[PDB]
Amino acid sequence: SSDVELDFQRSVQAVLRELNTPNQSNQGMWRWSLHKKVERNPGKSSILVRILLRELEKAESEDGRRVIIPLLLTLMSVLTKATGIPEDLYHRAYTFCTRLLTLPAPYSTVALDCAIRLKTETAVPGTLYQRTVIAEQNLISELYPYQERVFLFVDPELVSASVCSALLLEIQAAQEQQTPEACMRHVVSHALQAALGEACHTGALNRKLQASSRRVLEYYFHAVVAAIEQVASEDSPSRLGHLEKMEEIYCSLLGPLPSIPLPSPYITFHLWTDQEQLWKELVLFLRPSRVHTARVLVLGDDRMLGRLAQAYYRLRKRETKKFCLTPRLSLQLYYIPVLAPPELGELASFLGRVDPWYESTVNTLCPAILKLAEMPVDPFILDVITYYVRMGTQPIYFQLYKVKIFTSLSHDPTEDIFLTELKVKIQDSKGTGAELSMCYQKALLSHRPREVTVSLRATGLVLKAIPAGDTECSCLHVSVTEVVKSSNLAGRSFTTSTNTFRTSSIQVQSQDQRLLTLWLDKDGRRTFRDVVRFEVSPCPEPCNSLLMPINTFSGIIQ
Amino acid sequence: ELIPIEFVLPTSQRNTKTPETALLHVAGHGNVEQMKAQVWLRALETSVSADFYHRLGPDHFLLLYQKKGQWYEIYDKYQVVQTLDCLRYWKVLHRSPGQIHVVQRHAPSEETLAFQRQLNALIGYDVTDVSNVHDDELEFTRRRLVTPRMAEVAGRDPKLYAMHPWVTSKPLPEYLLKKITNNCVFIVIHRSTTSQTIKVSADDTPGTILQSFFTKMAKKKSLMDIPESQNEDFVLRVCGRDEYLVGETPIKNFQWVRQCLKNGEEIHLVLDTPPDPALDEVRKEEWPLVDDCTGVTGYHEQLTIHGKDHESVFTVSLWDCDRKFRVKIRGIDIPVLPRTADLTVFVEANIQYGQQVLCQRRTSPKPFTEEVLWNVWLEFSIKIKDLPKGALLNLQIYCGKAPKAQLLYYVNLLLIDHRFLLRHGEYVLHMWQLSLTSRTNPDKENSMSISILLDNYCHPIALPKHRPTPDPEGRAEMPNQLRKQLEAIIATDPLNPLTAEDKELLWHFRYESLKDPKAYPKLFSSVKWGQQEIVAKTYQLLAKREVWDQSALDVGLTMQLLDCNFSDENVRAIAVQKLESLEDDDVLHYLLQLVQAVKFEPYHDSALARFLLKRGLRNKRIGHFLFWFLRSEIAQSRHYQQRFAVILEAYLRGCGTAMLHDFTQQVQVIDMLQKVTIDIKSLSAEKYDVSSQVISQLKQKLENLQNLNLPQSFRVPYDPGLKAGALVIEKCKVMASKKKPLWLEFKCADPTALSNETIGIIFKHGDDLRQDMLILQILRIMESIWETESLDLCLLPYGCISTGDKIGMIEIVKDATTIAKIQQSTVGNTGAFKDEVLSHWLKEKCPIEEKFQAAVERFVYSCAGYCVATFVLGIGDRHNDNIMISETGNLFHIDFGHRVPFVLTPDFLFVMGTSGKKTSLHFQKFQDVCVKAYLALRHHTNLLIILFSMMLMTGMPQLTSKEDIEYIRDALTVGKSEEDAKKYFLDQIEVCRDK
Repeated sequence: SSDVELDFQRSVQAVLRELNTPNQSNQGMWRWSLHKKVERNPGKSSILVRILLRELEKAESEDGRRVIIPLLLTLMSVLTKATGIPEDLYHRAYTFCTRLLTLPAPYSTVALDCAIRLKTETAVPGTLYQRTVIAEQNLISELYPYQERVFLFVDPELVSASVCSALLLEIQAAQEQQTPEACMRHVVSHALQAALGEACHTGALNRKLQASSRRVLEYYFHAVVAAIEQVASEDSPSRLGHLEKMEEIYCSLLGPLPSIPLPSPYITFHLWTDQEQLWKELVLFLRPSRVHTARVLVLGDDRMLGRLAQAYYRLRKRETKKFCLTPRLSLQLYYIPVLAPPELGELASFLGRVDPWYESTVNTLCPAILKLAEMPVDPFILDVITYYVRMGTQPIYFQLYKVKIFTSLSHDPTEDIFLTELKVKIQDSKGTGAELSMCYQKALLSHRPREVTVSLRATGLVLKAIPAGDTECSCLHVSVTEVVKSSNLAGRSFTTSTNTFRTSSIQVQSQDQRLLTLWLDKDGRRTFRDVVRFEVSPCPEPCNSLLMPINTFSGIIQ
Repeated sequence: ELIPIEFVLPTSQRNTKTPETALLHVAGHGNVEQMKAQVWLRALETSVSADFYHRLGPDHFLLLYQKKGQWYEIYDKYQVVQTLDCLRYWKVLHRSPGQIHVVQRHAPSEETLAFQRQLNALIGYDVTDVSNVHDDELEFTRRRLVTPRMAEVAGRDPKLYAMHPWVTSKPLPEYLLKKITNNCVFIVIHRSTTSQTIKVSADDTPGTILQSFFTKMAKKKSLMDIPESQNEDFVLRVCGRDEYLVGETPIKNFQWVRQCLKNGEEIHLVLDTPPDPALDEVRKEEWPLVDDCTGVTGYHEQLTIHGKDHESVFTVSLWDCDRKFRVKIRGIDIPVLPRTADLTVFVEANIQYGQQVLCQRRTSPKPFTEEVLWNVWLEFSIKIKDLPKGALLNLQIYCGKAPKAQLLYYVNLLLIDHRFLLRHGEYVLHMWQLSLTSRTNPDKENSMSISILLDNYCHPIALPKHRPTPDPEGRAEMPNQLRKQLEAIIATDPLNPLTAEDKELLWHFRYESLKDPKAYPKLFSSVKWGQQEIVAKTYQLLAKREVWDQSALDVGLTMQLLDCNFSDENVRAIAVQKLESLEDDDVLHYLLQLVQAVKFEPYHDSALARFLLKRGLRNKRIGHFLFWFLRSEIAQSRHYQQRFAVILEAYLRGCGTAMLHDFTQQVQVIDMLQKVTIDIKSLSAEKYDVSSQVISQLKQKLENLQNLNLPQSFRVPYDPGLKAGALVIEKCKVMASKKKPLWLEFKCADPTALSNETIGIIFKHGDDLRQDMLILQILRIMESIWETESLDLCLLPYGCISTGDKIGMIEIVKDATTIAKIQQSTVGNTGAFKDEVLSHWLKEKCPIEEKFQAAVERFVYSCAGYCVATFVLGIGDRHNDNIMISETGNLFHIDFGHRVPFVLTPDFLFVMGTSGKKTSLHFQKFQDVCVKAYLALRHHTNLLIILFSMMLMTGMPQLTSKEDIEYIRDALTVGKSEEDAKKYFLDQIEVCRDK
């Protein structure tokens, strides 16, 4: 027992070292290896729990804030699947979570979510596993009607066909083994085991369930769900009453340690070719707390994110007209960067800076993903996606920006939205630069109104919505490449200088008949030519500015 | 604990016109906002009028309950349900369920808006302007002050309030008693054109006097125009003054009677009808009452998360937050940069309690640009659970040369708001420029600002109320050496700083310190308020303050507990509780410092503010002076105008129509005279030239004002007993001074005035009269001190009042001439060297030898008094124009804008009958009186020091730091023997005589 303890301790210390020294090819593999190790030896889960709790307590005493949330989420992931965890360990974890409520956001928020789940699990062991499986596998249950689905969106022009095929194969291989009957068997086995501990003869149970017809299996599945949900909904749930109900069911099943896998969530893979595809898929998902949860995961770079922003804006605009999704659908957004082997991963970089756990777990997936595409097996990518969508519940909100584009001063503008960047270049006349008139409100820390009107000769301009560094209230960072005339004795020389400022809204107009070209979100397909004027402002909520949420593990660690 | 409450809904059942009711089981640990939301959801579910609740939101409705027949609003939306006063009241009545009425909020009537506009004009500030507040503390205070105001108004007798007498309980000094023969005084009672002298006992009450008068005049009623149907329907009023003699107080205790006895004047009274009490009736309050438990978060046991279900957590106790406080400095920006192009800027953040800095953090320096971004967390070495009530985040912006940092900007943020909730979230604070208030710069367009972020929580964090738990530890016998050291520490004056060893000793033997009230300020100065446990122990001590409560009122000590060094609410509360026993006359004596001490309150609503409101609503004289003090501070201090303005609004809402009308007329007169003074200043190009054209223009403007705009009469701001009428335009003039003040003379508007004498007013514009006000108040206090020693030093503290920013009025002392003018009028400029001139002038004014000798004696006494006063107070610029003498011989000093300790010139010595170095009997008497007065003040050194310390924060140019106050300590020779002090002052007298 001591060698297994030391082995698990070494694994946990490896994860901690990865978190404390942000020094690339093995980042994120340590957490995955730890999870695989506990999956191979489930009877040792309690061991890991103790270690985690100790490390967590240590982190609290030494003000090691960078490791608290990763260790807490690892503990919760283990507890969701573990059986035979003694009650004292549940109480210790719950007490730790309650103590963390004194920490500032995001620690208190994550700790509160964990404390809720831990209290329910302590009183009614097996609740977390049952609810996860029922919701993610869309098992029919009147007492727990919640359903969840992961929608995987990939731009075929941004991600290679080999990546798509490999991911599709991993997802299909996982889903072929996750039949409704197998999941019902897993729920029954896990609930009976989590409640009865050593009194549950796991071998006889597995044989009886495998030998039972579908009707019998469904009956026992519904009985177990009923007992768990009835006890969990009581004002004062008692572990003893839950044990009594589970003993009654077990004795009815068998007459008076095989690892139970936690299935991967149900994932639908979609090549994003239509701007309306997301809406259609969500409407289909809702066709017979909000009962349905859609976790939309996008794989790509900043261009994919601009597309996601367009789809989100359209969804909100439609919801204001037909109010059909929001009463029943909880929408959560997730992003995995797939960057070609530095300008297209801006948002990814930003996320990595504000959530180190996201950086070490999600941002490091791009090489592995790419490697998987070159190969002609443990589903590493699927496991990381599963962990991300299950544990990454803290949203970071991003301001969307609306742009009105005028090709002529007499015509109505074309409107679009962007999330990351608006780039503008001077069109070459079929002589260096164009005179631009700019009117903007300077974004000051006091929020003092300061309107600036300037006319200068420039070659281009870039509006960035995502801050580039830690030294940078949602405002645009504008960089203008101005042409400065220097008259030296030897003649008129032209030099270029970059001027930067911050603004919430800006209006720009060309003066010398030279036209502008605009690029939205670095996407060559979102290019507007022959532009005379444009205006940028925060995108209003379709009737408050419209913010798009992207879930991470920790939100913004301050 | 689910509490059953029945809610009476605003809708009625379709068939019975009976209001709908909904029974709910509310979590006692929830807040009022959640309770209201639950009521709204239940009403949506059960009302037959659901459309009503769909159309209107809950915020359009008030929550009311009935207590002792009155309606109270559950006003604070964040108040914890179980702390509601209604629940305690119902538990005492064994009433379950209780009833709460949901009543629709109505818009204010046009009459209410007009009255508010009138109030705003009187205040000189719009208290309804929410444009410049980060919270609702102002409105919250407006609502909380309703209940004490209405309690005072409801307990007020309007007839007695209309006629409130000016009296003192202090015994008559021996020298006045010698003027009363056989304990009898003569009073001349006037009515219409007739008068009758009667002889009464000095112990007779006005009622007994009236009864004796009517008995004596029974056969002569028709002669004094007294209807036979009327009987002793009348009151006694002072002739020519709005001052009434009523109640069961002996006639000798009325201040007017004491003044007449002091001067040797006849006591003239008028037999008047009592004023109409209906004029002092207060308009009906439209606002529901608000109970004293509003804003109470409750005890720790009700707020603690320990042992509770998450479903039962709606607020978290501050004492459960075991972490270091932190604030994120996002950055600063400024519209106009300082002209110096190579400056670095950094932010210094301090947690401050009172005057003590508990912890400090700073940002790294960055180039000073129009906007500087740090976006960094500063974590302090103080835990949240240890944050005291009233803690301020003091942010300062410092500038230095790019490689002594100069402090440039500052702003304060109260960390625990008026609802006892820890502040959280984002703040943009507009900062004050440096050429204890939590107010921000109102100039949001041009003043420097800082953006900060405080941590956000899932549930609000509340400071719990302390419970008085019995101390199980509450004795090591204090060693006699440490006893002597503690006594020596207690004996030091208020300016003496406490060492760390002194503080540790005081706190160690706190239970011995509690036995002497004089130890209280020092003991409380040793409290480490940044430690929650020590604060709890301190409140346990305050619960055992029996010696303090039973002791005699030491006004100096009690006022010291209101100084800026003491920010704790409970300490200040026990001080105010002690002050509630202070007499009205003494309250008038200390009202200025009491008004100033409000600046040291953490919040707008406080025990001291309520005390001031009560005393003003009980006594018209106190209320009049309170009005003017508050209004001047509103006009002058942008840092505190809001606090004074809300207090003034409450007072004015309690005044009645008579007082409001008087104040309106006064403000109108002041505005008109200000306009005239501005015009007159614009007509005169040079600083001292008062040409005939300027005088003619002044007279013309005053004539136009009198004929068109001035009220027929108004009460005088510096003396509410005086009522000014028509201007005596021919006597009005511009005075030849840099500030060109107006000399104005009004007729007495009271037809019972016995003399055709004018009320003289010097109207000053562009001059700050608060310094003169303080000095004259201190002179009245010194006179009271000397009167305790039976010393009449015949001072003449004239009326002086500030009416706004650098604008006010001064009383003209009649029959008084400046020494410079006498010296000039007798022999030209060389008169300053003519010792005989002043005595010759006094003998000319007093041709009767007995009157001349009396004037010489009064000169001796007043000279002694002003010598001692100007010595102790260090009054400078004593040229012969700033010293006046009355025709009756009173020497007095004027203009208090600031080679010998005091003025004792050879001509003064000549009036005392000295010739050279030969001592006269009058000079010996002068020396003895000087010594006695000086020692009498020396015995009250602590009171004097405290009074000036409380005025340090007015921004007066000559009272800026404690070093200024050390002058009083040195002048009074603190720490020397009484013999050494007497000898020292006699030496000062001889130094003045020789020089």
